[PDB]
Amino acid sequence: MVPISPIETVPVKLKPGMDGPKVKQWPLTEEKIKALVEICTEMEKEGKISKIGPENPYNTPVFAIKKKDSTKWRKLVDFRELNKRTQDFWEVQLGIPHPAGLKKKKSVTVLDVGDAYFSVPLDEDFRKYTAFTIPSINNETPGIRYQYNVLPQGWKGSPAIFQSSMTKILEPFAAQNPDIVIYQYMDDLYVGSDLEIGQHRTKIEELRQHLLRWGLTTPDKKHQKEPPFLWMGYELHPDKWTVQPIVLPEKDSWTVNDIQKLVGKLNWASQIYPGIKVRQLSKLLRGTKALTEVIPLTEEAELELAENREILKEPVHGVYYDPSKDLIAEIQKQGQGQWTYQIYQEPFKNLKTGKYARMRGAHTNDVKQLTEAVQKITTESIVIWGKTPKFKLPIQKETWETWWTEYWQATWIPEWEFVNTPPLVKLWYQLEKEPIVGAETFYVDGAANRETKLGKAGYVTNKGRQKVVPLTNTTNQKTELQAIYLALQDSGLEVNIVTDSQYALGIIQAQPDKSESELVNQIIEQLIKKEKVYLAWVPAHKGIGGNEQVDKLVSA
Amino acid sequence: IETVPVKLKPGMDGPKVKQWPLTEEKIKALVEICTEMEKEGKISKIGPENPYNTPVFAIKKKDSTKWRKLVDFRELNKRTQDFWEVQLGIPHPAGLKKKKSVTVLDVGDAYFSVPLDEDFRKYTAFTIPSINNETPGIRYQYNVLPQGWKGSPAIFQSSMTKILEPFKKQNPDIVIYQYMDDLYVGSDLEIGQHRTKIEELRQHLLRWGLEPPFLWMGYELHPDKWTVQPIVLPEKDSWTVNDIQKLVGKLNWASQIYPGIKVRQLSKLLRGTKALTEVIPLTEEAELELAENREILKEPVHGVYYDPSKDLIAEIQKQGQGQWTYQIYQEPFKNLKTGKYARMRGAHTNDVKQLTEAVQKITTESIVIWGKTPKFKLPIQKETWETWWTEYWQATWIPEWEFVNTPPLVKLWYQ
Ligand SMILES: Cc1cc(/C=C/C#N)cc(C)c1Nc1ccnc(Nc2ccc(C#N)cc2)n1
Ligand SMILES: O=C(O)c1cc2cc(F)ccc2[nH]1
Ligand SMILES: O=C(O)c1cc2cc(F)ccc2[nH]1
Ligand SMILES: [Mg+2]
Repeated sequence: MVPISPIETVPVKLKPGMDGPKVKQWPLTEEKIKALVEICTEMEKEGKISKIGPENPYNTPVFAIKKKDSTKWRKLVDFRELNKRTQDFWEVQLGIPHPAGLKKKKSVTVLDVGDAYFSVPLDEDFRKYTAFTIPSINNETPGIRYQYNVLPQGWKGSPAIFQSSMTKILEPFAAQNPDIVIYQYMDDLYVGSDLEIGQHRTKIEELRQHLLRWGLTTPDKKHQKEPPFLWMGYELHPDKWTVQPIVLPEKDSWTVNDIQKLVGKLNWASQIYPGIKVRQLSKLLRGTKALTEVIPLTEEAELELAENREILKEPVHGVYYDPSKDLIAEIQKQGQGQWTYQIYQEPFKNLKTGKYARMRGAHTNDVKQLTEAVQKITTESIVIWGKTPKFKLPIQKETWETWWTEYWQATWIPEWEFVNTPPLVKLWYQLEKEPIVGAETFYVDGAANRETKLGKAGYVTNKGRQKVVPLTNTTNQKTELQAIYLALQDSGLEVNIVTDSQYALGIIQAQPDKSESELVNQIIEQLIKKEKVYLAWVPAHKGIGGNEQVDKLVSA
Repeated sequence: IETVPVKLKPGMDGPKVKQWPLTEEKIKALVEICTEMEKEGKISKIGPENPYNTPVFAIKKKDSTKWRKLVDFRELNKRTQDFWEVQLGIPHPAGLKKKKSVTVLDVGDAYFSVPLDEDFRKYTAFTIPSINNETPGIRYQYNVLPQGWKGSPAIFQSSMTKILEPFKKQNPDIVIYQYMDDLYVGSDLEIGQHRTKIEELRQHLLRWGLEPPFLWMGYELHPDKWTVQPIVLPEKDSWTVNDIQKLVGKLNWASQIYPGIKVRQLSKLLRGTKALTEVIPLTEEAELELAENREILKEPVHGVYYDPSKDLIAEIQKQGQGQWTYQIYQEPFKNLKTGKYARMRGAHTNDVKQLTEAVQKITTESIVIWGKTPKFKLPIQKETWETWWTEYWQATWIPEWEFVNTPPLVKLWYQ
């Protein structure tokens, strides 16, 4: 024989303070017991398991499942209890490769490594914890006791240890053949290259040889699976990729379940199908989670669904990454806090698409949302391609400079250029930095009774203009906002406004253009119509004239 | 040469932190560095039975073109034991902040000469990721004292003092303080003299060493010139209504910090409902009240003390035009130090690079005065900061930070 290199075992431990499993073996029919005996005898012939003496105190239940539409049974060792007691492992399958980051390949061959899996031995000191028992016929003899010598199917550490064992085997072959790509998924190895099919098939045979150094055989009758590959919900072709078919169902009535799976399909399709929107459909699941209840779909939801059906009429494909060309990312505003983007290298051939939704919060504006969408695309691009794309944004360079220089927070967008495709992101108002000469000065204030919810809001001005409005079902914070709204309502196009509300300033200094409070939205609408607005703050209850006068009027 | 026994804290598992995304240039740099470190035995490949992980990335130290590997041991450092076996601690030298030239030296590569306890090495696990996760991440662990781990200076301290024994008693005047991978040396000498005793210092570490890649560097500070911020009120000949409102607002704020601040006569000047731009003459009662407040603001704050058992907190405000203000405190309104920056380096168009450099300079100041880093309250969205701060980081340590989402009105009073 030819000597083969052994696969070094991974030392496995149980979690600290825990012991192995000691679970009862279920009673089995006489027909199931025979089937397990013949199955386990074959596994023992192949070296997968070994019979053990009675001193081993551990046990894991075994079952026999009828392979549907066949007279052949199949074994199942229920390692659920041992998995609870097995240590945590490093899981490399943490992050899938995104197809948009892959490179085009002329040839991609598949090799089966199913036999190589049980050539990976289990740590000798851990094998005792995998003990199981086949019940004897009529319970008149001791049951047959086995333990595993290889990675058992269903055990917690089997995927991680197999992947790491094969990784260590493939490392020298990949390093010394940099003109090929190798990827492992389940019991298969995928080898791609740009080599001519003669040189490519030579590399495949060289890989088969290299695998025999460890005694791992691969089937000679080459794999039936061939491009395209159905993999992780994608369709992989040699020079293109897409998602597996997205079919939106026809339904006269929709359930919470139907909408949950509908948004999931739309989210999955949004990575290559441009312009997918899910806000109005996702609004219908707000707060409630009774799986079977029916929800009437709003007219806003039927339009969004009809728009999505029109986007999904015909297939759309993405191209693969060319490292020799720049990445370009373009963003568009869709409305209602929805943003869509495309990432490409050559015009009209996207690598991938995507979308971004506004975070739920009290107040926000378009510039903040565009900034957040840029940071999400940036991070996603570092993951997939290892570099930041050049951005094409629907915001003028002058608008951005005005925003970030005056915004109270530090903010930054990477290298970008303006693209003139409406709707453009703009600033709807900008407060003055100094008081306005000639503009009327409005001293506003509001107050409310915490028990009766009754309050007043109003203002007094330097020209003698006054107003106090009685209010019901309001709070101290609402009256302070209402008072500012009244000053904006009753003033000319330039106005100075003096308030003592730290609450109202914390809102307005955040510069929102849309809010969850309609009262703030009315103030924003008033601010947009003005020419000049100066907002000044003073502390309350300090004898500040103007503020002191209106406070007595509104707190009465 | 013999490992010191090291344990975590009771009822505490190792770190399991996710490796954040890295650019192509940083991955290739880390692969080249770790390949060399593996050849020199500093690190070793690990298997899947090690579930722990600590993030890693690469930087460029100030004034150099070579990549430096930096491990973010923040989570591990929280979880390792506190070492008071030989010394309860290093009583922080209060004289370092009073020398007029302090140079920072990167001596972290000297840690690699001491092996790490075999049972603790698994907790230093880190991963070199691959682009698009196309190839399995490269998994390493440390065989020697790692840079950035709080146990490295504690374990190596026994060796460091003996290396510096010939230099320190030759130059008794000179203050030497170690924080993590950094060595701060303060002197009262002239700078031309200063840099050559800096390299005189470098003599000892390469002499024993037999090469450290970043030992030839020097970060020159001047803690004697470090400027304070006292509260100052405007001096005007004509005061508008808006001017007096802003003044009363600032004085009301200072009254939380200083007891005897009064605003009653100044507020009376606002009696009526006047235009914001109208000039108001100061009454006498108001001028005296203003002068009395000026006198109060020239004294220090009462009951201000540093407590080494409490965390230092650093707040930062963006003032515009590349200027930033900051305050270090442990209790509200009890500022231990305040300052202001404007000379922010090569980022007149990048807010985040300015803030990242402000954080590093404030942390450097905090290390010199108190010997520990503060927890920052950053005026930036979390997603914006975490995307970009690693691109402008040049220090070997990393402080803690939280994010401010509400605009502080105290910014009006620190400009
Ligand atoms: C991640 C991955 C999944 C499969 C697929 C697993 C399955 N099922 C096959 C391979 C070879 C890879 N690895 C890599 C690495 C770099 N570029 C590429 N490009 C690439 C991959 C497939 C096709 C095709 N057809 C074309 C180009 N693949
Ligand atoms: O470059 C590759 O395709 C590659 C590198 C590599 C290293 C391993 F350890 C296993 C598979 C691999 N594939
Ligand atoms: O760039 C803009 O959109 C913008 C700038 C600006 C300045 C103002 F004074 C008022 C509104 C604005 N909008
Ligand atoms: Mg009031």
